[PDB]
Amino acid sequence: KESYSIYVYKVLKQVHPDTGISSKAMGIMNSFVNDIFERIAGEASRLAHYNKRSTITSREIQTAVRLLLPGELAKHAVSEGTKAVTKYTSA
Amino acid sequence: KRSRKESYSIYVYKVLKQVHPDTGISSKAMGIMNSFVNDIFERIAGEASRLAHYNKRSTITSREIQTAVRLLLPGELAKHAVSEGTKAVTKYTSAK
Amino acid sequence: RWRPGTCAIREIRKFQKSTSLLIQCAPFQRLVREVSSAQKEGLRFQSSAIMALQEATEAYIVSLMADTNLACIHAKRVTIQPKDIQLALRLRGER
Amino acid sequence: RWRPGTCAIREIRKFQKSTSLLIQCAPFQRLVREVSSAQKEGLRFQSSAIMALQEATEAYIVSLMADTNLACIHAKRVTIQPKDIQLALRLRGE
Amino acid sequence: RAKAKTRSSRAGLQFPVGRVHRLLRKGNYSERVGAGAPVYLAAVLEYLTAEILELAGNAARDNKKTRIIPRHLQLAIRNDEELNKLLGRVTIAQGGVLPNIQAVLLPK
Amino acid sequence: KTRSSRAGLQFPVGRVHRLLRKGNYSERVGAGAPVYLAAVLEYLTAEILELAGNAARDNKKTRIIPRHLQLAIRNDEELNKLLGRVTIAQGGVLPNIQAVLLPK
Amino acid sequence: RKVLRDNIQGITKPAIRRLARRGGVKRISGLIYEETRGVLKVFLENVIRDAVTYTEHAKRKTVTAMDVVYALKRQGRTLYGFGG
Amino acid sequence: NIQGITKPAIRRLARRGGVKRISGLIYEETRGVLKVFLENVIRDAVTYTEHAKRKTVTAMDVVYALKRQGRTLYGFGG
DNA sequence: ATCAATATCCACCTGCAGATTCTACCAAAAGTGTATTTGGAAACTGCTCCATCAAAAGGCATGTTCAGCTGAATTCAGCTGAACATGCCTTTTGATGGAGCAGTTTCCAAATACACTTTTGGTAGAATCTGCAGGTGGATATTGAT
DNA sequence: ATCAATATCCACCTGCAGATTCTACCAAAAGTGTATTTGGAAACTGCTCCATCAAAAGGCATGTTCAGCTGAATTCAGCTGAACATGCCTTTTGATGGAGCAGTTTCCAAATACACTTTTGGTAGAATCTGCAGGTGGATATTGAT
Repeated sequence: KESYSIYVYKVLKQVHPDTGISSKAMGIMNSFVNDIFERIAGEASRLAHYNKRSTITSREIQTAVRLLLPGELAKHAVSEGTKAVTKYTSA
Repeated sequence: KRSRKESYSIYVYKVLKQVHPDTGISSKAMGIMNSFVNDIFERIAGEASRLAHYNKRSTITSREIQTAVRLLLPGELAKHAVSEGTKAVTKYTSAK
Repeated sequence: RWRPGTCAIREIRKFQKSTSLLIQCAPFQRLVREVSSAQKEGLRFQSSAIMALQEATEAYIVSLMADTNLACIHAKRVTIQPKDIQLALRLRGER
Repeated sequence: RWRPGTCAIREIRKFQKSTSLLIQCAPFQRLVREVSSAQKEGLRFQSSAIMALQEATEAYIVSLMADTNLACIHAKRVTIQPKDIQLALRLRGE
Repeated sequence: RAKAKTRSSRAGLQFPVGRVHRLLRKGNYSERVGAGAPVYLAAVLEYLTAEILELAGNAARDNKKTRIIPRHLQLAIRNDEELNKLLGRVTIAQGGVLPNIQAVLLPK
Repeated sequence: KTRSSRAGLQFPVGRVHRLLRKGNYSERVGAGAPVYLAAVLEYLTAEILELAGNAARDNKKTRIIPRHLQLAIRNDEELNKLLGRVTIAQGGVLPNIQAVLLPK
Repeated sequence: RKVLRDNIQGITKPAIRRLARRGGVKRISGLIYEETRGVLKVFLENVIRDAVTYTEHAKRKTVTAMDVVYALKRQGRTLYGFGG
Repeated sequence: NIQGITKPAIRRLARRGGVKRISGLIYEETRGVLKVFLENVIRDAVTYTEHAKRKTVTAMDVVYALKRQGRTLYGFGG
């Protein structure tokens, strides 16, 4: 059975190299990641159906992020997403 | 350059003549009906998809529709709904 | 001369019986285009689409008025006050 | 001797600072199994599953208490009354 | 061959089981879709539409009109407990509201 | 060499790709969509972890517990707007006593 | 298009009075109208934000009614009567 | 057995909510509302389990039952 | 209780904007016949769950006092509703320009399906840290008397 | 406002038992590389639908008055709820036995997905009807003043 524990631990070592995290908080983190993934994927599927489109490109993810994140957060989120997409495509 | 699009208008009219043979219905109320049917269909199908995914199963049998109806409809609405659904399913399986 | 509150009570009956739009369509359409052009220049609207906005806003505000009036009845008054609206918005899980 | 409300206010700080379960676990499991057997007999429970119910019930009721207290502050009082609980549930869309 | 009777007739419904089947397949709910699911779902949809349409018809005739308009639908939904619990998060255009004045605001 | 490193992320783009395909969201799934989504998820997780870590510094502790997460979420505007319909086990609540109930 | 100015003046005081009378209110304080227009404008800004995002994703300059229905549904406010 | 939820426990829950003064008539409405919430949640959760053809109620069933009511809960698997 | 004065239902009539029915096509179900999955049945296998039992303890239930709080009763200044005169702007309706959709076709950049070959994160142990529960000592806050 | 005196937190230190962190391996995803389809982007274009634009009116908003009635402010008596002390028992914590399920694997009969070919019910106009909206007139019900 899969889980996001290791990647959350990697990000934690990125932003706080010395600090640890409890197991209960790890379960909180996994639950959060899955819930957010569910929100984004759901809005993306609905956006796909709304335009008689059968594929999901990163444009739909961008629009779903713009719809689900309120204001000050969506800008940073879109910036990091487009950054990752460009850095992945260019090389 | 004139197009076409499907809709539930005719079936809603059939049910209307079923329960009240004299009464008519306006076009706006018909649009209300279409939106309502589509909303309920979306709710039921969505809960059915979640029920399917929750058990590592990739198919949707009428069992999932029944349990979703039991989850989303409050009381006697769910009871009668399950009754009519089971009636229709048992009538369809016999292929008579 | 009508006593105060009587002409008001019988107003509630007419407006709770009717369904037509209680806001003039031209000023509501002016404001919608104001905000839409505030978010993006040169945007158009379907004639039906603006009707959708008016129904939703009217329904939202009507429900908010009913809940505010409930807050007033609970506070043992009849005159609604902004002290009551911010209570309703706080308990609706939206503010 | 402490004034009335003083021992209560400084209690509010205790419970708003702590996070442990505020309900005794034994009576809460007795009720859960009562209702569960009321809807279906012979059902078992994961130890983790019942802990989920206690957290959810505690959070729901705590939020309801805060909103009721807001209704009292608005009604210009401090003592919560059943007149206030039914107002909160009515404005909660419930 | 076997002369074709539609699935709606085999199930005894008014809603097309085939179209519901197509929406179930192409709707991105599950990869495969059973055979009794569209029958069951079309039956449920027919039942609920029959419910609200009967209520709206009676509410319309109580107003002495022979044609269902949105107001009749609003009255039919809001005067029932279960349907209102189902559609509490829904508003109906051209619908109006339920006539209800609190007893505190009435004359004495 | 992996897609996660090629994109500069910490979250596995392959896992997001598999979950997106097998999740019954759409018949076809683009190539940049899983990268984009994994990037957004990484950003938000980094946000909440930085906030919780800073709150743990304000509490002078070196291990993140649920209380730190609850305090970090409820003290922020955007995150609180995002998760208003969420409860956190072992979390507690924000210490707030109304001004009307205080002495003096 | 136009540098519009002061369209909130179009929401008249008696119009808000009528909306309140439909809501079942008997007596109204003068301070209500301000908060009313404020809440109305905030809600409108949210809904139009989401609708314009739907349109800009749809590669169009026109805001159809379905876009409004989606924008409302995102806020947990299903609306019937304009889906067709 | 719902009467087993003692008065001082309800007092503690209210004090966490920020309430200063509590009426005696509160406890009845309190236990009633709690009983309604518990009945709903257990109804949906037991339906989720009974659909999976099992006799044990896991925590994920509870999490789903709560999520259906618009009440996401983190800490037990989703 | 009466009585004048408005406001309100109820029915009726007619023209018409819209709902209904009738007809002619056509996209899509229905039917036939393969090819592919999959839920499910059988047999184990551990594994959490349930059921007792003891004991330490601290939370619960009871009862008593007392203070502050809430509901009742009163007053009144001011505010808001009803009215009326004034005038301003929102509604209907028609017509055009054209802009912006929809609809139609055509052709790749991208996605899918497989066949192998690596990489890895998941599971089960071995071996460290660190907030929890206390403890003092100091710093505040409360409560009561001058 | 001060001031002595508890009580109550707050700050810092401290040991340790329980989670925490670190290691050693592998089924199953993840990655690479072909053999193919395919959705969707690009380009026109047919054509609704939107946006202005005009203008009188008559319906409604605005501004001002006046009075009645409501919200705000005050007093206060009685009672309800908090605080506190008490003692008893219900809760937790630890430990066992074993039993009833979940969960894992394996192997098919049955159900469903595809690949094509006909048969229609459904849909979009054309051609018909037809309840409903306005507009009067009568008969009540409601409201306010004596």
